[PDB]
Amino acid sequence: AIDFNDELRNRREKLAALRQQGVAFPNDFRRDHTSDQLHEEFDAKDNQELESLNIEVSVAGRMMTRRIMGKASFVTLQDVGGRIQLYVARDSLPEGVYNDQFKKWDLGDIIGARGTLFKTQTGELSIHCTELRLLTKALRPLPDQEVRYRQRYLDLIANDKSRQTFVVRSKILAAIRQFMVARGFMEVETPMMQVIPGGASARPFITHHNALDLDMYLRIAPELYLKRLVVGGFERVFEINRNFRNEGISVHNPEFTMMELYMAYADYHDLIELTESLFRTLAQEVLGTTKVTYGEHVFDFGKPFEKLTMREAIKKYRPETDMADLDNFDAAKALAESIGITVEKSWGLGRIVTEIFDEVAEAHLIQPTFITEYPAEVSPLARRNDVNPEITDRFEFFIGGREIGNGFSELNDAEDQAERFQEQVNAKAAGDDEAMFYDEDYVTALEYGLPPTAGLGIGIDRMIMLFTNSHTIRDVILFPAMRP
Amino acid sequence: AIDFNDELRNRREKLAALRQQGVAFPNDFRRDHTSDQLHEEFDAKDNQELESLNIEVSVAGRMMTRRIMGKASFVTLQDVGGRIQLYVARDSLPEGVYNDQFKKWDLGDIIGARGTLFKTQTGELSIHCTELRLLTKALRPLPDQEVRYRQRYLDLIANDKSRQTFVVRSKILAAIRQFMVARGFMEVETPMMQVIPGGASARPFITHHNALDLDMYLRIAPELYLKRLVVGGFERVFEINRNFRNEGISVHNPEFTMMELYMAYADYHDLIELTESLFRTLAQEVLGTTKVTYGEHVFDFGKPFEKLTMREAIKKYRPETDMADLDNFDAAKALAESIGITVEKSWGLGRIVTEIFDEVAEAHLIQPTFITEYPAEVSPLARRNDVNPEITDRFEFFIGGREIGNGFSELNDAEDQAERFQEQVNAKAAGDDEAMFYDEDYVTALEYGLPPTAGLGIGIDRMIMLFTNSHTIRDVILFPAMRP
Ligand SMILES: N[C@@H](CCCC[NH3+])C(=O)O
Ligand SMILES: N[C@@H](CCCC[NH3+])C(=O)O
Repeated sequence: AIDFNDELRNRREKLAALRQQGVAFPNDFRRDHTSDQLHEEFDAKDNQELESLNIEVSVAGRMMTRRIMGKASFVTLQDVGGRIQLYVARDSLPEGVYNDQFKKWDLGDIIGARGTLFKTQTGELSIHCTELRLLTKALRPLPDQEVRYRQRYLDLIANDKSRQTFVVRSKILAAIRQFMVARGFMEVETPMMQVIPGGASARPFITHHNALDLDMYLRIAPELYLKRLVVGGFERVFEINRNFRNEGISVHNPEFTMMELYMAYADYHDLIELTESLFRTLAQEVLGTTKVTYGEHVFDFGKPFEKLTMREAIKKYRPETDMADLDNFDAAKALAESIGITVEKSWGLGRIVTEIFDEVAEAHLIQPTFITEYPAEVSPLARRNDVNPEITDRFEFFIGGREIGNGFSELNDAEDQAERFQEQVNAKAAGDDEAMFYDEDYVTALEYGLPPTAGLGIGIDRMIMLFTNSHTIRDVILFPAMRP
Repeated sequence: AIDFNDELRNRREKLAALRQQGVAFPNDFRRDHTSDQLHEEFDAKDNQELESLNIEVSVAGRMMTRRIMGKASFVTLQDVGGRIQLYVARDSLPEGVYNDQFKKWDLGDIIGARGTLFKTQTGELSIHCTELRLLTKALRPLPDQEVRYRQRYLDLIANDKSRQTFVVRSKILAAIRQFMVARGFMEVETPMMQVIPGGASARPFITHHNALDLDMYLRIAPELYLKRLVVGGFERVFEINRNFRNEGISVHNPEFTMMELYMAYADYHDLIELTESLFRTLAQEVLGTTKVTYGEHVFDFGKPFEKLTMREAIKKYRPETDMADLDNFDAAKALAESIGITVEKSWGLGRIVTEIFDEVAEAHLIQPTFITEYPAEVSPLARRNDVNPEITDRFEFFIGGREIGNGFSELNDAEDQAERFQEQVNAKAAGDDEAMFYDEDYVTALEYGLPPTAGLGIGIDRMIMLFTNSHTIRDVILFPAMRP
């Protein structure tokens, strides 16, 4: 209780002493090795080898543990690559350093060490220090469960598993890029600020551009811009970046990372194949196996995902459903309301059926699953099905009961797109706050001619969860949006 | 004039006919080669070789030119990789296709072709088509100078040089990532929406989070978050993404791409070296040479950048300056005002001197140049110089008379950081609308201990300009913010 306030006072006082001696915060020590490198190269060597090799190295990091035993001490130093042992002895260091400096430092302090590699009696790799310095005085001791999110730096210092999660996120993004580029896709950057938001249905964030006296929107999706690029001739493009949806912070984050990709002369079937390869590749290359453990489940990304139509999923998860009800507006509305769905005045049959699917099946799609036949009403940007114009060549895919991706054969029929935008404008007029805005320039782009194309959006944060056994999106986002 | 309205009517009518025949917009044709691949592999082969090799391929793209000559025609097809010639003959295609379909198509139409490779009498690589299809009817004919920005898709269809510019941008970003990762840097993602904006000085964009009834800011820089990651132990991190500054759209874009990188146990000198290697590497790997032509200049990224202190730059570009004036507030204010700078009440000597440097020297820094010794007043996040506390270990670097990067040894002195934040709060109270907000959590992070570190921000859009001979930032941003 009070012992903490003493740690603080003690560290301040030690800092005051440093200031009196000269420059309290230097920037001069240079390391030439991180712990992981030392382990990779030297863990397999016994003390006899290291003795003859006589390898001197320099490391730096946070002093995590210290056991002072008179004339000698043992320190665990934690850097970007993990931890390495330091053997700190009075007579190995320059005169006075051990007793007048080292012993006065505190756990949490950033230190630098140079010395010779060897192995302890316990067989651990260690550095027999010949030089040791205090680089940064830590004014605070080493560290609900919200603290992890409000002070992620404390989470990263303390928890090896949190660190590994974020290192894996970076490995996954790099591997996605490598996967995409190998398939001839080119990464592009489209606006975050848009005059007309689109490419999805969501309440947007609005901001005022002080200069051009205009109201701008943070993007809910880059879709309409990416398809303009395909019209332009960039027939294989992808973008990995944020979308912003003014929903709630219900562990949901207002901003999240999405990858969208478009490939001309392909349909949704090609996206299905690409999705399966991507997951199999990521699992194999990043995790070492195609069988991934997530909670109480195992996902085999080496086997094809399940494929069901939206109606098959509804029937499978609410077997008592009279499927004929989904063909009649009144019946579908009644069914929807009976399962707790508030049916808005603007909704049509296709929207109601989709909402029923969400309520009924989504949570149960645990194993990787593609759900096809999304109604036209809820897919204003998707190609109509040749046989039944009321459904589109669109799928969403789910893993662990969450939506991971959304893909479709793109609507390249400009006149149809205009009509569908108009319907969305009518829906907003009828109360649909999330309906799409009419985008004339986008229609114009389609009039110049969009090649037949397939596009896919994949929630990167959700994907990261599945590969790191995280069960809240907040565990894979470095700095989650936190309530004040 | 009226001939355009006829093109439109004609294309609509042809589309109407397509609709009557069946599905006007199919998604079925699959290609197996792009033009660039065909050229790479087959340009060096003469007609004798191609005749015996008898290689059949499938391509698809926009019909750019067509010369109909009775029973045979020549078409230029433009895809993602460039252009390839098609030889379209009545008797080579299935019955009726040539006369009843092909001849009725229009330039701009997206078409698919399968056929055998050969070389024309002119020595050009061409495809003797055996199958040809209309994939997408173009309802509009092929395309101030603002149109390029308002309809970038038209710019990309029409101008090979615009395309190449954006292909190079993507190559540069990929090469930057490859350069960074090779040096042990890990790419991370920090928030675009922040409760407290910081890491730079600029008027921000504000947006309301409908849910959490809170006002949020689009980030002006990710700096404060990235340094929290270094405290956390991610000692080599970088982020490449947008910043948003509510300035003007004076060809300046409200949102732009920046790379920020941080490396612990390094100072600004290491950033200088990294900057030089990065540019030399990018030029060599992407452009094929270290000597880069930009406008009327040539930049040799194979030779060290020039290095001048801020004062040396002022003296060099306004030689008549009595340098002693920069040591006296009144004198400096008078000097500043005499060159047209409006000196605000909140400004101190360091700010005035920096403003003088901007007015006097910035535009003249054509050859790659580092400018050191930035005053403390204008560098609230930078490490103080050991000898003179009123300047910081900070530099900015310029090329082509524009600021390309900003880097410094990081301030890891928590108590100093708090004081400097307080000064920034005072500056805002005194009228500085762009002054930094006090960030308590950031100070707390520094109290846990930030290793000595060097950080650098590089304007990616400006960098792209220098490598593509573009002279407005709008030429390297796919969809520039355009006035309504
Ligand atoms: N824009 C979609 C992803 C791409 C769908 C195919 N065009 C979304 O935000 O869900
Ligand atoms: N945050 C700086 C770049 C990094 C400077 C070094 N910490 C900027 O926006 O200019």
